[PDB]
Amino acid sequence: GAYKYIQELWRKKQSDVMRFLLRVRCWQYRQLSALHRAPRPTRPDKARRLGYKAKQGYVIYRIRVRRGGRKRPVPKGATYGKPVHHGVNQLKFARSLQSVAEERAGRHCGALRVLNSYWVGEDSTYKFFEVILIDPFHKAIRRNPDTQWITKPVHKHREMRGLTSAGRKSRGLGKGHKFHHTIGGSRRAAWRRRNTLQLHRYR
Amino acid sequence: YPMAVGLNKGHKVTKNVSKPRHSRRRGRLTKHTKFVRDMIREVCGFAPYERRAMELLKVSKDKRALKFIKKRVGTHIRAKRKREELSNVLAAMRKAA
Amino acid sequence: APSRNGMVLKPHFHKDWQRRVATWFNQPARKIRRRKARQAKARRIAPRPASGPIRPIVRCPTVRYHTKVRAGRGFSLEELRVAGIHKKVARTIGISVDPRRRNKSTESLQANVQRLKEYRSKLILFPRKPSAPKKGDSSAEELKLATQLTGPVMPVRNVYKKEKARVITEEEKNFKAFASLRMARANARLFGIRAKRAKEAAEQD
Amino acid sequence: DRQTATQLLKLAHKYRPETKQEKKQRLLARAEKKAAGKGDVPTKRPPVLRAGVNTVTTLVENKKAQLVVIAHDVDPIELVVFLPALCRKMGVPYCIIKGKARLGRLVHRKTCTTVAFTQVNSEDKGALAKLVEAIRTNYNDRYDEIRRHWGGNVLGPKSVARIAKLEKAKAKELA
RNA sequence: CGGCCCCCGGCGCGCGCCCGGGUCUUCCCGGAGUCGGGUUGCUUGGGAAUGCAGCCCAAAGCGGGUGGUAAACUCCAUCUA
RNA sequence: CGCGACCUCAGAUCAGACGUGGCGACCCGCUGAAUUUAAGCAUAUUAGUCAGCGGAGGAAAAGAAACUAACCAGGAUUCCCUCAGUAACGGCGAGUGAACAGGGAAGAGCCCAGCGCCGAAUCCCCGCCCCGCGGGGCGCGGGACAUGUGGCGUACGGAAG
Ligand SMILES: [Mg+2]
Ligand SMILES: [Mg+2]
Ligand SMILES: [Mg+2]
Ligand SMILES: [Mg+2]
Ligand SMILES: [Mg+2]
Ligand SMILES: [Mg+2]
Ligand SMILES: [Mg+2]
Ligand SMILES: [Mg+2]
Ligand SMILES: [Mg+2]
Ligand SMILES: [Mg+2]
Ligand SMILES: [Mg+2]
Ligand SMILES: [Mg+2]
Ligand SMILES: [Mg+2]
Ligand SMILES: [Mg+2]
Ligand SMILES: [Mg+2]
Ligand SMILES: [Mg+2]
Ligand SMILES: [Mg+2]
Ligand SMILES: [Mg+2]
Ligand SMILES: [Mg+2]
Ligand SMILES: [Mg+2]
Repeated sequence: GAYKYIQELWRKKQSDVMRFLLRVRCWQYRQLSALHRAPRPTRPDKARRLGYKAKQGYVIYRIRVRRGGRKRPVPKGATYGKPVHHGVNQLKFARSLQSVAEERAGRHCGALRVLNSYWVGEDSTYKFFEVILIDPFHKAIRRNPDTQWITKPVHKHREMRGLTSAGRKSRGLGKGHKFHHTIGGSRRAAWRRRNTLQLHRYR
Repeated sequence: YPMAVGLNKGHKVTKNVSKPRHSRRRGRLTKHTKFVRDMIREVCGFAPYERRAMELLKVSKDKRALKFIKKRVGTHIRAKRKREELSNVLAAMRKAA
Repeated sequence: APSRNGMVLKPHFHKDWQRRVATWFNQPARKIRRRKARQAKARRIAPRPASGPIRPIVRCPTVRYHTKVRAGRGFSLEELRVAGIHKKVARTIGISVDPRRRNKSTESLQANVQRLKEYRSKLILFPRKPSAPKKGDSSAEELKLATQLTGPVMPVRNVYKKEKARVITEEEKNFKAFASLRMARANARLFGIRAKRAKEAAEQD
Repeated sequence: DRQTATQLLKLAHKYRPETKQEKKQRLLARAEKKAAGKGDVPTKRPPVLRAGVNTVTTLVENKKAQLVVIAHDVDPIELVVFLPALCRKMGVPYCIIKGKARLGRLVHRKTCTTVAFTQVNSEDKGALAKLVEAIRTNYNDRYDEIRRHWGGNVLGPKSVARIAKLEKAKAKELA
């Protein structure tokens, strides 16, 4: 009854009723730490449509990342190579900051499983996300077999292999003529199948 | 007389026009969500670019308002629909005596 | 480096191809593996036929292969509804179901419907309890076989429309000349511009 | 205010939803009575309120709600902000109350956030009408007045005392 | 080919669950700093920018994306992020 | 002044449970040159590789279209032969370079947030009893989670009453 109203109020996030609450929450979260346990989701509709259910074993981490592109870590801005690569100031890091937040949350807590994550704040520098974490060894998650897929050990650390929503969106895989660079599996699998010099017994 | 190219191009087969699939029912009228949106617009208010585009469409120039909406949102057809929406909101609210 | 009159060669060997050389030394190995896979399926799984579900008559999308025909994927839900059975009931009967395949032609519609009627006629099913719904006795000594090969119906059916014996006729032989194709090509190239000039002739009074 | 809130809680205390103990008690009792005595309709209509924002929004959209009680202390305010305007546009009276814990303790839960009076008893319609008249006097009839007024914008008391001291100095200069 | 010991599968006595198909009427019908636009880097065969990412601007609901040459008008096909 | 409820929280050698590290031929995510070629060298090629870092399984990834096509249309993902050294990219130099068709192995499809209806009919834990071999569950009595939303019915191939 309510979540469509919550969604439509969150959509136009530039209006005066929302931007006050957004500025107050950005101040409140900027004065907090970097990675800490929010006891309940601040966006219930978005958390529930990403996969949160109000039961024992689902944990929200509020996490803060720093905006901007990456600087190449070479000393004194020297690359020692051809003029293709002197751009120390500008590389823009093909994974999104949401994926960085998922990596940091799951790597701080490898005992949990990163399901998804969602934006909750920005000012100019600190981008704020909330990451939902499944506890694979709680009994309410090891039962209820619509959830038992994440208990299986092939889903350990989805956030660093690129299996979450922001992970897949950073990999850039989809059906179409816009994705011939990664035709199947991954771009390295496509490179493997397209530069494997295939030979046979009979030629 | 049938042939390959021209106006009646291809082999002549009979049509099978039926009711379309449910996937066409995606962004339709939907009076319930219309009630939701039409409530929540006057619950919240308007964006700042909308609030100055209503002024530019009221007094200054419709072409300048369309150019400002074309600059602030993506494309020309988006600018057309946003201009028509703001003009409908303007004529429906601020013209009722 | 080049030489006498020979073809300009650009081989793609500048990349380190020596690491990724996949030579099929296990090609009879994969052949024996896949033989044993199919035979183990036909033994252990069911007395269902090999290549289990029935495939549709399907025309290939091109200007090149559309004269030919193909075993498709599934039976295109409107076709299955005209045949008159439920979706997963059809999937357990053995009907391959694709919910994406549309229907444009009543010809191909009725072709797949008659193919469904033929498959339902050829169907002999065995329920669990011996109360016999929708079967009879041991028909044809339990059908004398329990495994079919290379499709149930051999779904190609290359049609042979012959239309051989006819006499050369009246002025159609003096009417169907070469100029029809060039007239149709010029009409297709100059369709809309003539409509624009007709609109301008109606506009300029 | 607390007088009308006390009247509201005195009305809402006897429409309390059942807990697990008396729920299981009523289930076992009614099951044994319909097993032994074989009663067809032992209960005509159970009067009980509704809780939860998903339930209350549905009830005000379908006009089943007679009265809406809206809690104050919800930490995401976005969960609640649409409900006063929605009850105003659907004509259902709503009262904003302070303290969601006091509303949870009439539903046997920590937070309740919303309470919808939909069905009333025979000897309670007059008291409900007496409450709804004051609630429509306070909230519903003044909605065009509340929507224009801005809140907050109060400086710190040290700065207010500084501005007042400068204002008294300016008045001493002008007089 | 033969005998013994050990392990796994599918028949047949109890405990727990058990309503689908067609006609007619009414009602519902969707994932947001997300798509998209500008700009900047890397990558691609992808060229008036294939994909990913930084910053800014940032939606619609007969909507949105795709239709391989940018842009406007119009028609049609397909899909529903 | 005190008591109580909710919410943000902290502590413990609290009861129970979980991640660290190794191997790394195969796979996934990031990052990343230069020797070499261009008979010279900056774009380019070497290469989206070597090296580095992070993850898991016997496979991994992908996977049920915001697809291909443009005609008598097909229809999840992967793999092989073709397409093809072609379309295209490139000091249009050196060189780089796919895809849809089509034929084959495999064939399996599905679920959730929303929409409402069901008196939260849902789930975790504690204690005694019905009991089994080599070990753990259907019921009984109370402490929690959950109305800021459990579970059933439902998924765009329409669904519900
Ligand atoms: Mg909790
Ligand atoms: Mg996957
Ligand atoms: Mg040879
Ligand atoms: Mg549409
Ligand atoms: Mg020589
Ligand atoms: Mg080399
Ligand atoms: Mg559009
Ligand atoms: Mg369009
Ligand atoms: Mg076009
Ligand atoms: Mg074009
Ligand atoms: Mg490890
Ligand atoms: Mg040299
Ligand atoms: Mg040199
Ligand atoms: Mg390169
Ligand atoms: Mg390496
Ligand atoms: Mg292992
Ligand atoms: Mg789908
Ligand atoms: Mg060739
Ligand atoms: Mg060349
Ligand atoms: Mg290359």
